[PDB]
Amino acid sequence: SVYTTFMKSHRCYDLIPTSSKLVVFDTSLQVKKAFFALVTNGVRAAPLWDSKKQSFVGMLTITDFINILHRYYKSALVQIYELEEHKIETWREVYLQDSFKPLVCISPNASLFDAVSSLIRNKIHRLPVIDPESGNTLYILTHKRILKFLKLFITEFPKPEFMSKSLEELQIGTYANIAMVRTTTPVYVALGIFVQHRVSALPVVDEKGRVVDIYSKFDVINLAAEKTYNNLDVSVTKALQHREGVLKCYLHETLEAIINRLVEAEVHRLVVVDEHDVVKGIVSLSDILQALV
Amino acid sequence: ARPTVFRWTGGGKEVYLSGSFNNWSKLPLTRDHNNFVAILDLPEGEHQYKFFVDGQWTHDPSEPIVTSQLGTVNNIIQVKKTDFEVFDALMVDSQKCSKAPPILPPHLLQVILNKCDPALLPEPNHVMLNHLYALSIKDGVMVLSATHRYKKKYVTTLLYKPI
Amino acid sequence: GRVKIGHYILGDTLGVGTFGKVKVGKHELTGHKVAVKILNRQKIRSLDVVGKIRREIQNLKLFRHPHIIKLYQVISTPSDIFMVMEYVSGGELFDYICKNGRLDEKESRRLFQQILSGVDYCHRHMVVHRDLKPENVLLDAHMNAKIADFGLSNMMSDGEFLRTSCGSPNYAAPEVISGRLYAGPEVDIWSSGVILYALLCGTLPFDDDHVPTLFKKICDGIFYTPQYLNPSVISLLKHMLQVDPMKRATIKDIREHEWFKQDLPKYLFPEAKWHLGIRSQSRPNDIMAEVCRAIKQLDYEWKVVNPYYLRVRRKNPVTSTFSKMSLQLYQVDSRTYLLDFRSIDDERPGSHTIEFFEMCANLIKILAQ
Ligand SMILES: Nc1ncnc2c1ncn2[C@@H]1O[C@H](COP(=O)(O)OP(=O)(O)O)[C@@H](O)[C@H]1O
Ligand SMILES: COc1nc(N(C)C)ccc1-c1cc2c(C(=O)O)c[nH]c2cc1Cl
Ligand SMILES: Nc1ncnc2c1ncn2[C@@H]1O[C@H](COP(=O)(O)O)[C@@H](O)[C@H]1O
Ligand SMILES: Nc1ncnc2c1ncn2[C@@H]1O[C@H](COP(=O)(O)O)[C@@H](O)[C@H]1O
Ligand SMILES: [Cl-]
Ligand SMILES: [Cl-]
Ligand SMILES: [Cl-]
Repeated sequence: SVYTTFMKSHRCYDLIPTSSKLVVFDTSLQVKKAFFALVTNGVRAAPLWDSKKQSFVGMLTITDFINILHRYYKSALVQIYELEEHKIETWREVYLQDSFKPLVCISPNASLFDAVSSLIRNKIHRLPVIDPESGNTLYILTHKRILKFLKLFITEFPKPEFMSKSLEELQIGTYANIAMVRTTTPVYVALGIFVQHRVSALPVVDEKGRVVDIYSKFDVINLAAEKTYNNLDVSVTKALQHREGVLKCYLHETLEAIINRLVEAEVHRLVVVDEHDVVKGIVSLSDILQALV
Repeated sequence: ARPTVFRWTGGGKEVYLSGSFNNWSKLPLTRDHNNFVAILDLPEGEHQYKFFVDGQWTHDPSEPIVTSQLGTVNNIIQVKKTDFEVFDALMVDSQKCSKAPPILPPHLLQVILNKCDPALLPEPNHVMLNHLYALSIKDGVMVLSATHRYKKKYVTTLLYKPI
Repeated sequence: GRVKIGHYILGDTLGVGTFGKVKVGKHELTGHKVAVKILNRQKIRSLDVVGKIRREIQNLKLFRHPHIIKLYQVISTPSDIFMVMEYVSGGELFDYICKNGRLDEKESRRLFQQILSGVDYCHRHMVVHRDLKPENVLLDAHMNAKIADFGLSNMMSDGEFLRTSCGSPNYAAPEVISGRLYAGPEVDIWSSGVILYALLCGTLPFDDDHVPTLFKKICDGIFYTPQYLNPSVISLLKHMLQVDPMKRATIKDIREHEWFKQDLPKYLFPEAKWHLGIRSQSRPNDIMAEVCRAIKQLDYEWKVVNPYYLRVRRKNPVTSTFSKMSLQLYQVDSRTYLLDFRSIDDERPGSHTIEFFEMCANLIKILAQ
């Protein structure tokens, strides 16, 4: 492999932007205020500071909101008291009660290969970069940032044998038992699929097998933004009304073009669609990085 | 050997330096404006010198002296190893050396948080780094912010802490 | 009968700088000329300028720009310190502007570009050369500008300001003559602005025999623009010589200016309300009395430097790591006063940045505004 040796050379520090923002929440902070802060500041994830332990215990992402929302929603007629009045540490001790997963972090001096491996190894999307000397969190590294950096090198350096090869011939990503929703499907049900299947996005399908829209974990953040989280009975299509044409890829298309299509549109995954505009599979940013490492 | 300066602060027509280092032979000092000098190198150790100022043998009283058993008052110089290396000599010199409120600079009033990606921020002025900024306590929770530089990149950290 | 240091024969005195005498030095064999700054160790310790020289040597050694005098070697003797630097035949730029008239738009620009290039190199190296005048700009045989005398120059530390009111009154910025706290580069821009005027006019923009009216004239930022002056350069001078440092030009703003860019050679240049701390409206001594009664209440060791500047330390209950932060009381207005919180970088642990926020949050919760 040629791309694997490139990742092992470049350090995490080279991916950190010239000047950035970093939101850190205290574990004692009210969880509802924590999600509203993710929205207001415009960040998808934040490291969690335990004032008593004096260390970064974890990360607060949309998955936490998806989990609280599904685990504690009763109806639109009654408020989610548990979300309204709960600290971050209180819910973290409930969620990670049986399965206790510690903080997954990378050093800026550590190679990008190690960072890409650490993401798949722990099955996560957000990896915080922490300096060993200071102990401070510097930047939260994602698949999209690595893919944007890798695509800059792929276009300059000569294209390998699989770049000109088809997506079907190489077999990259999940193609069997695809987790999907319908137009009539409510948000609570959709949130439930996100919980058990542990996937980033659910393709919204019409009366027929053809895919009309895509409901991502990011679209859940809108409920916190619009202060509309208390009504999860609403359909997926109704929730997506707040905002574009749907992006899809075919099984006969080349891997180099598929990589280019994702980074140009700035999306986490593309839908593997057949001739009759119906869902056949899926290809995530995590999958492309897996084959390349 | 290390070069040593012998300067004569005081008048005269003819000034000579005589020392243990040159077997007490009279060495003429050059005059610029009014002062007389000689830069000659000496081995690291003890050296005794004297001056011959216009037919008179004298010692510089500002410089350290040593009186002989025979009653010979000569100037002394202890050329140390530290006297040859610049940063060693400046280190030993530092060791040898033993209201109204300031008006707020307008630079500190300039922020990178108030003045596209929400995570991406403008490069801050070196002077506003490590300074603590805060937000008015709303909903009983305090928000703190500061910009710190790691290597050649800047990191503005926001802390949501309840009070 | 030759006075020799290194391998050069010391000659005539070129002048007397900030802390020392400067002499010519012709090589024993090659005849190569150098400028030797002679600093008497006993004299440079009489003034507590020992640290100032240590820094100046450190900086000038690392530097290598075509319009900044190169420091070749430093020779130490038991009595004095000899600073061997490059020699330039052309002498002072000030003297050029005196003996000959004012420079033409073309030559004025040429030399201004070269000076600003060097002024930029200094700032890019966190070194601010205060005392930037045509007396300190030297010229070579081929009319090239060369920045000299870094005696009054100081470092640009992260988070810290400068106070010293150093340099000639005519070239000094309004904040310098007012003795107010400055960042650093903005005062060199003002100095570079007056140098520019001096080149184009042959005279000073701010000058009077009466010192009080001169200081008023500087703080009023008013200067005469002669009819022969190009309105484009007048706009540059107006932006450069701004009384307000926030309204003043940056090396970037100058690089972008139309008059500067003209015939500029390639070799010269490369390439939701937030508040700072708390605002207690009490008496300046009464605020300092409240913070000391609050620092000790939170069990923290401190050392008072100024009646308004304090350095505090606190031991971590878990990692046992000691973290430091500085407090400074500024005057916003005649009615309101503000307290500033600044982090102090130390020398595996917890997190330096978050630990600093924890400290401040404690003292803010028990303070005014
Ligand atoms: N570095 C980390 N340390 C601890 N927990 C983490 C870390 N990164 C993610 N998590 C947890 O992993 C779970 C799933 O997160 P993730 O896949 O990254 O979601 P998202 O795609 O919205 O960013 C969450 O419960 C989150 O708290
Ligand atoms: C008379 O002194 C000199 N004469 C020289 N000639 C070429 C005749 C050269 C150098 C000096 C000199 C001057 C000073 C000094 C001063 O002049 O204040 C202080 N420390 C000095 C050390 C030396 Cl070697
Ligand atoms: N809708 C989906 N159904 C099934 N698997 C999916 C779906 N979306 C993503 N995946 C898979 O989930 C894994 C992690 O991807 P992701 O969480 O989408 O970044 C990859 O192996 C994807 O192929
Ligand atoms: N295949 C896709 N085609 C079009 N939009 C998509 C696709 N996948 C996700 N999105 C949109 O991307 C946004 C979420 O972004 P993210 O999960 O960060 O990539 C939502 O607005 C989704 O509707
Ligand atoms: Cl002089
Ligand atoms: Cl020359
Ligand atoms: Cl003049």
